[PDB]
Amino acid sequence: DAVQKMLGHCTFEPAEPKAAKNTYTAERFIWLTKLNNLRILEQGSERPLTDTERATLMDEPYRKSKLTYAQARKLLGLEDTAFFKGLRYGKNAEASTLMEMKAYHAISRALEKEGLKDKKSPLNLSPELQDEIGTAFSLFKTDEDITGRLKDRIQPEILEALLKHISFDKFVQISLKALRRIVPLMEQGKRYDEACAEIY
Amino acid sequence: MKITSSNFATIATSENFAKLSVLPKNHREPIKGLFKSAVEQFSSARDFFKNENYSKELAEKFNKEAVNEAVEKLQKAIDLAEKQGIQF
Repeated sequence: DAVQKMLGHCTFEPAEPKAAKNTYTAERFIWLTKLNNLRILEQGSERPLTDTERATLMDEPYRKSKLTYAQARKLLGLEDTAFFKGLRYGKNAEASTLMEMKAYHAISRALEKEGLKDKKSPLNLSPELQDEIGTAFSLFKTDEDITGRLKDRIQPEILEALLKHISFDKFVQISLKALRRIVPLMEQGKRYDEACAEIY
Repeated sequence: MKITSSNFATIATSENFAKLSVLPKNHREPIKGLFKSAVEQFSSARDFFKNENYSKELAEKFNKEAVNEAVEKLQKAIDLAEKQGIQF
């Protein structure tokens, strides 16, 4: 959801800090919010995506550098009579970004450029380790500080590669603690309001 | 009290930023500007490595100078706020 540059306390778990934006959990949470928020407009009607439509779009932010509204249209098989609610369309307006895993592809590009990963391969790093990386580069900005956070968690050549290319900032409103419980409810096809009430 | 690169994010929080709301406008606004300026400079301190036109050694110097300036800015914001009675 909303993002800001200063760290802060979580609104649901007040003892925990806000999750960094450029983490696997936060980017997946932002994607799930968008995915479940998306509505289709057509001939005066409004509708949300079917669970099939959402599942078809799910993994596409993770395989192309970017998910625009146009590729979503093509992949969903929408007719020209169908349009995306929220998109202003008074501009190609569907060239706009629907979702971009900036952190996922930043880490990939860093490992690819140094020779530790192939170009169109998926990122061979656990979600938890992607989270620690995004956190470290968001709370700390020097090699020394960042190394102190990651030196015992990931391999030396990987850290060298990240130190040479990665630059992250901004935080979401929810801690990683609450997100790691809200997200897999949103993955089963639940909205942001159900998951929060279901848990808090 | 003391700002370093390694406690910057722990002190430049929105909770601490909201503590400045006890200050009158002509003391609050400059401190808020320094605070936010430090946050912005700290946040983008590694952007030089995203630039493939900069060598990694050159991006290092720029990274170090940007973090040091952000630390100086936040230290000033905290110092000026402490002189008006705010405790961190």
